[PDB]
Amino acid sequence: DTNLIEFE
Amino acid sequence: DTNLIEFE
Amino acid sequence: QILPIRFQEHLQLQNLGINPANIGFSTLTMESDKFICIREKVGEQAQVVIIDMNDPSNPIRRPISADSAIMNPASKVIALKAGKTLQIFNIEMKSKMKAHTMTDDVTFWKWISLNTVALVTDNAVYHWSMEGESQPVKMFDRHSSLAGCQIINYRTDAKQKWLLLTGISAQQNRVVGAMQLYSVDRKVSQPIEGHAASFAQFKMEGNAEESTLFCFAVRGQAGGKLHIIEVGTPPTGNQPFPKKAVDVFFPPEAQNDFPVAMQISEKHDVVFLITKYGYIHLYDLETGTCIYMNRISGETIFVTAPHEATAGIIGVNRKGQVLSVCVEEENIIPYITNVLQNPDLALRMAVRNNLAG
Amino acid sequence: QILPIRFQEHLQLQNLGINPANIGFSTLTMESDKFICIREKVGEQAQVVIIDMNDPSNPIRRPISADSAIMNPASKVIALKAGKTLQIFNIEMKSKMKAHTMTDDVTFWKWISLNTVALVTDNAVYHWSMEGESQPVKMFDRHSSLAGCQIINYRTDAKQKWLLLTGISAQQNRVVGAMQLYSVDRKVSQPIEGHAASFAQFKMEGNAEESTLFCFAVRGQAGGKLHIIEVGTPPTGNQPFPKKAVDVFFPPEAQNDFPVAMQISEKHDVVFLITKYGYIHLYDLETGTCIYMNRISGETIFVTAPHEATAGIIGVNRKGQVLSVCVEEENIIPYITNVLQNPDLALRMAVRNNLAG
Repeated sequence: DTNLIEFE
Repeated sequence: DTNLIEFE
Repeated sequence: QILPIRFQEHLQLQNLGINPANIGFSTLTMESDKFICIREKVGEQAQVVIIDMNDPSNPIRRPISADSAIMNPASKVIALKAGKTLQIFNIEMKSKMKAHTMTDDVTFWKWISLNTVALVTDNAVYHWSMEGESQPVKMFDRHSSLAGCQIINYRTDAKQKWLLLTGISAQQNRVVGAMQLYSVDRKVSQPIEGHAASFAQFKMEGNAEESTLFCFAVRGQAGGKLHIIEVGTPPTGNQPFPKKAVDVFFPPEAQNDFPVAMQISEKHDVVFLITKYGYIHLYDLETGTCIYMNRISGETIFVTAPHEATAGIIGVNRKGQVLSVCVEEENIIPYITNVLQNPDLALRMAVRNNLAG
Repeated sequence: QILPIRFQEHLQLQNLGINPANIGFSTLTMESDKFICIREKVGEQAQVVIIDMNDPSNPIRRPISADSAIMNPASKVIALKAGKTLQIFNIEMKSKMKAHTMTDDVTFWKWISLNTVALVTDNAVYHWSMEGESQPVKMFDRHSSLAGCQIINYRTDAKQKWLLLTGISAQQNRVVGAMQLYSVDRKVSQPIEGHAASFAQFKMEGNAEESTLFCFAVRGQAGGKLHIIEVGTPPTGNQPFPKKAVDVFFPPEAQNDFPVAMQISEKHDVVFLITKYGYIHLYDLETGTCIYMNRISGETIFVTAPHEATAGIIGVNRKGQVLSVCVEEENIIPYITNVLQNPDLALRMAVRNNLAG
């Protein structure tokens, strides 16, 4: 669902 | 002169 | 004093602060010579360090939770996966382009084109395009001859009509290479003993259509050999490319050393073969003649990619040094002529790739 | 699940009648796995109990008056000392082979070869051969950095061209380790913070000559670490051995625990590191990669020696329990592969030391 890399 | 161990 | 080749050090990943423990096959990736991506565990926080080869000094670090990260060969687009979960982001736009939850874990995966990602599961190989709404497409089921092997590579010919899946394993106290060559057209796959290989387009004189070559090197029980064969049916009207085979040399010190990478320069029609422990060999694509051979790294190499700029090959070793070897165009002909005393091959390459020596 | 290593208890000195009070660093010696000498003071009479490891149930007691007894690694030859008086006997033929009267007291001494005894004095280190008609030879003057320490160990590389004296002391409330690394060829000595170490020969792939490695573990200010460096100029024609560093773990409960011993199996190219309070660590000699780690002894361990048979390490601990740990050759690979999820390492070890996993 979710994100595997937090972006700036 | 004298030995540090005694054998039999 | 001369050399065929032309060596060069580009970087020392350690001078950038990369922990030497992350300079390896499973944490350092180089899907091209435009980026190097290292996964580090700084604290209890996992993160990815992207190194823009055009600006080494400014590595950018981003928190990730993916068990693997592979960068697109041409754009700041990254493939990140965690188990069966696969995502793809455009770092600059900071957005999730496309997403897919496989039904099996992916043990290996690597970009094979500017827009397609290859996924290898324990029992099958898939292709996944980024072009529009697509999803992964099963290309073929894995041959039992690689069952158990450690997948280390997957390559394709220019027209993605031939697919090579390479694995290795510890058998008989030596690393044996198990390859699976699948024919997209004929829906059939052939087992081969090999360590490294690569495809290449080559236009044989007297042929209107290029030929699709498949070159692979192997250190089998009969020692090391390198083969160069045409794969598939010659284009209608083309002559068939006569299969070549030569011995690849291993010195006595190199006891368990084997082929680990291969890149082919269509620019000079030369094959670059690097062994697991830093040896580099140069062969003529056409004839399979060995033109040069000598050591370029003392630390083992575990990843390479074509070095586009010079048309050579560029890899990284355990020390974190970024190496690159290519043809020394100004002096590859004289070398062959005078040092190798092979006028014919020299005369052929001069004319053939349009060189001067 | 399975285990990398193989643990096994060989004896319980107390079952033999040995007083617990004599099971310690200054009364119990194990110069090798063939014997264990314990000096006891039964009555007003001081004597030595010589335990033949191939016959444990038959210890032989003899009256002595030496402040220290250290058995030869291979034969029933014993080195006894009293102050500056040093005598060597061949127990079986009941004679005094050699004798020397030092000009200083010997604070620590141990056999460093089948025929050489190392003597440590408050200000210098000597080597004394048994080979023929000889006397002590000064190898080097102690470094000021160990002035005051308690000497706990002296080691040598294969060719005796690199010496390592080690001492510990209480400083800043933590056991600090002080080592002196002397180079017999360049008549120079380097100070180093360390607790335990060992030398080892290693044949780097692509090298025609072995390499002399120095490996030490230390719990410093920056916590635990383990280093593996090549000492001295690499043999003409060889490749330097990349120095490796890796931190050695220490659980919170293990507040003031530290490295106490280290043996290296040239058979597996593995480093056994035992801490003062029973923790054993396995590291790859080549990469420094920590294979396994756990606790094999609740009681502290004060002495160890290479366990010849298994190519492991054998030591005694305060309880009088003779313990040994080696590489479980049948599973090490499988453990590394499956449990450690480290295919590369596993693949390397398997081929490198001709193992099967």
